[PDB]
Amino acid sequence: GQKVHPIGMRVGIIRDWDAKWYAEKEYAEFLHEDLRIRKFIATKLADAAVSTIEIERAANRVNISIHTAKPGMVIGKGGSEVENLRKELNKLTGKRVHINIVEIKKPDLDAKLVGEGIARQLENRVAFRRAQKQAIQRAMRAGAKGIKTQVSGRLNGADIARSEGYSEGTVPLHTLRADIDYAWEEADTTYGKLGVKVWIYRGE
Amino acid sequence: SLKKGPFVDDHLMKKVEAQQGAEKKKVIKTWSRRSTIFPSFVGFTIAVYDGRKHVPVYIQEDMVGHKLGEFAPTRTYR
Amino acid sequence: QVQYSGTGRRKNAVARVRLVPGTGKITVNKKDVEEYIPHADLREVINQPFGVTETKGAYDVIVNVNGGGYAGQSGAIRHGIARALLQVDPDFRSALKRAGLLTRDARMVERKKPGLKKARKASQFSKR
Amino acid sequence: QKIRIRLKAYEHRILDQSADKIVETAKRTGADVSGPIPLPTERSLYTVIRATHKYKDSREQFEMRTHKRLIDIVNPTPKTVDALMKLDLPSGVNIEIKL
Amino acid sequence: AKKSMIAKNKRPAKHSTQAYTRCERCGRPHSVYRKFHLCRICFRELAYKGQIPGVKKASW
Amino acid sequence: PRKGPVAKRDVLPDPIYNSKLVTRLINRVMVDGKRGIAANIIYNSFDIIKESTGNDPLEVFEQAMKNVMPVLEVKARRVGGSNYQVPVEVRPERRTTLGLRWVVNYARLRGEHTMEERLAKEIMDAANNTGASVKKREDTHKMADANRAFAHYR
RNA sequence: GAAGAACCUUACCAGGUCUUGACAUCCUUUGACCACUCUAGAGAUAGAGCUUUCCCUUCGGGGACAAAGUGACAGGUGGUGCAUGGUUGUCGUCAGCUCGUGUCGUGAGAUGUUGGGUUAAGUCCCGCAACGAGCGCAACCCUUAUUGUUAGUUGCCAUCAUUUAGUUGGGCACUCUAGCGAGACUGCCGGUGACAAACCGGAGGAAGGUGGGGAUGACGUCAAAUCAUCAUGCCCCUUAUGACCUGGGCUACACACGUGCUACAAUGGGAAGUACAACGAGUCGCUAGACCGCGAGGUCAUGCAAAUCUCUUAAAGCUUCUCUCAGUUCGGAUUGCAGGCUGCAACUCGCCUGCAUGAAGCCGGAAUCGCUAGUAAUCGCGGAUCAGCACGCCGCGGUGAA
Ligand SMILES: [Zn+2]
Repeated sequence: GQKVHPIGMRVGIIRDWDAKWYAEKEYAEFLHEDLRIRKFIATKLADAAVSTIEIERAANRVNISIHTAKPGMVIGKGGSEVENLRKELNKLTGKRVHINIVEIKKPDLDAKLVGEGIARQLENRVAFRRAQKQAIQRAMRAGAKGIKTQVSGRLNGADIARSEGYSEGTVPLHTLRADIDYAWEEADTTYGKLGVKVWIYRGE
Repeated sequence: SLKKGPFVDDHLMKKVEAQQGAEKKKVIKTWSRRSTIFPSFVGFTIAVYDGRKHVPVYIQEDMVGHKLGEFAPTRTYR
Repeated sequence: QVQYSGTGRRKNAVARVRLVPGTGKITVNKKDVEEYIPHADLREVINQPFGVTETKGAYDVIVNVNGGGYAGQSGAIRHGIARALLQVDPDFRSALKRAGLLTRDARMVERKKPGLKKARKASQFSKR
Repeated sequence: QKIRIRLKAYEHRILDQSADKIVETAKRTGADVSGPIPLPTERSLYTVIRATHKYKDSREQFEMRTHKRLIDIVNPTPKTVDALMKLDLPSGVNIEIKL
Repeated sequence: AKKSMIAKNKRPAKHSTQAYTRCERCGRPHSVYRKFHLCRICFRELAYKGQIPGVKKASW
Repeated sequence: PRKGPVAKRDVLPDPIYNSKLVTRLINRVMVDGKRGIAANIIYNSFDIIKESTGNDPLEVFEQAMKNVMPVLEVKARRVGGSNYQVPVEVRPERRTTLGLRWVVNYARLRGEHTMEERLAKEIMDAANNTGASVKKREDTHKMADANRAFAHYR
């Protein structure tokens, strides 16, 4: 109970938020509307698996977007699913939604689907060591300078937790011109919960 | 308060307005914690309910500046 | 007409000095040497650089400063004489500097940390 | 001269780059621009503890910075008024217009 | 007994001095920010999520 | 402290008396920086000296520096835990510290029913061989070479 | 934690109750739903009436839910931080903790990481059987101490006039604000020191040897604490533990202890005048001017989306008499009265003024702790949760020891 969440250190220095906003005269409404966006496309994320979700505002229109990892999973064939999700969202939005869907180039840059996939093999009965090692090896075969893991729970179908998961390369944590990424997931087969504190590093 | 309008609860007032010039009754079960007294209330005996068990009290003429709940506390102190 | 311009910044109070050749006075908020100030308007405090340059002088001062108490914005008086002698005499500047007279105090109110009472005053460690 | 607008947002660089864009469009059709006035940037305070059940002393605070810009225009023309009534881009930054 | 007090405050009040507010995703009655309509600790955490507009860390 | 030595911050003289140690006497009674009450009634007390058995305040301040002057000092420097000390040679820094602390904290001990007549009689005592602060110099002369029974194995 | 207990907030008792229930899925009547008042009631409620009115149609149905009754139930601040995730304390800002090639020992293992002087520091130099590579540390990040240029309003007073005011003639002159820069980095010099680090002294400089301060806490150490933020497997119920109302109470006092405030006095008071900022808050929220009050305040009515205007011209000093040494012009404890304001209402259970008794306290015993400088010690301003409710909190400024 001693570390500082690193994504809160680098925010407001080199990175930017999910908001090009000056929230005046309607604050909690857009707040717990963005939260409704989060709770409503939460069921849309099991197969589509976007990473970054950006919001902008037009004159009287809502201009948001999604950055997915897989192109055809939500754009469909001739715009079938996109218009349907616009219609589903417009009842929660109450304003003209106008979106765009961007395919990531070189699509293994994400740290979100890394956590989602390691939670997938952890919820599909794989032991703890070689899953983490094959995760860091397949990240190295793509190319990344450092990947750390601090796993806990009721590990490998047994009793009281550990704090393990091992690494590769040099990794600047305490520097500030670093651009490091972090994620925490919830993951469980049946024994309580086994979270994953994952880490990557790409190099400036 | 009282001089910028007496604070007496209206439907309990309507319970005691029904028997203004009538005989002094024995029991009126109520809650009796919010309404104060202005002197046209003399003579009654209204069951003051503390919160657990109601205890009645009769009414003289001297009661001019307080409520009914100032005599049945919430203590049971012994 | 002849007048001077000397600014001074101590204890969060800028002090523009409209120095004019006179006999040695002050119109601070257009008020004289004790129309604004109590008895703590001391000689070596205020009139220090007159003993090294323009001895004994002096010239009459016009100034408008607020910020600090009586002893705080009086500390801004020395910067006015410093910048005035900076304007006037280049050769006495070394006698000023070797006597100091220009080293601005970089001190403000100290940052007061949470978890404690004050900037440094920790709470009473009531152990037992 | 009967034209003035305000520019208010969080940061500084997007505000004054958009201010230079609209100053460009203003003094293009005419002349006589005033200053892109920096406003002294009102600041907020918050004070939030770190833990849930105990440990009040572990503070972790947050604040807000809100830069503001005022723009006046001297000796206008109908063309700069048309530029300021049909162009409010960028949309990520909000402005406060008058005349 | 928590789900009664979530739907409790969405009523119009019985009289004027019962208009107390709380968070919306959670239900903390103490230390809610009326300019946020969020509680204490969810402001810190969702601020670390990088989703609240504005707010940065503070050092001076 | 533990690492090494440290500075001492010598005081500036007065722009009225033109004497440094008078400022050192000023800066030991003054509570909360209240120069307005305490220092001015010290001025009043030395002018009481000037009006009764005195001519100039600087000379009688030097006369007080005579008759209060700590000539020696001890400091408890244990080795094995026991009461171990020796009459050390006093620094004129720490001489002024001890003597003016005697004067000021005996003006605390005096406590007369006028807020400057306690100061007036205090400096009439400390300037003219009387008062228990001069007798504190006497008692400082006393324990000088009286704890010497355990101060000759040095 | 509880950043505001008069009900609610609220867990805990007394009374009045209900059971696909307020909540979660759907059918069904297919209704437009709610809108509108009366009787009694502590209400939860028991009992009535009005219009309420298809809100798309290739006239089919589904787009509206009060509603009706139902199923699988929903649900639970009931345990489980010693099954959990997460989050936070802890040494502690502590500098420690590792790896590859070469080499030693039969082997577990060792050498880098040891010996001298250097720094706040595993930072650096010289000797090293070790040659090289890391996380930490420093470091870039913010604030702020100095200045240049750029920008002048709602701010500033250079050239002068009017002034109750800097009104508008005047521009950003000084100032100020914020934009890019320059800046303090052993940057240069003398000596010590092997010529090595480093040290002692200078010059310039506003800032000299990382300027002051913040953000940033490695491996781990401690079954530390959190199921009362939320998720959460396991054991329990679901005509009740789930849900709705009225009064209470978490504010009671036979005692002990931790914390904050006030004097215990001739460094304290009263009459008089006279001063000096910063951070902010602000359009059902802050009040210009005037009136009337011992007063809490009320009244007419103006401004204010902010560099304009409201809190908002801060206090201890400065100069006179004073109580002139007392339970006292030290001090104000509890009590009767005039009230004032918030609220649906201030006995339980808000705060404040004034009038009237003038309590105790007459400098604190072991044992303690804060702190090495615009800091201790001391005096004022604003803000939060908030209709009202600070000796607490979080900042800001004023005087300023050893
Ligand atoms: Zn919350």
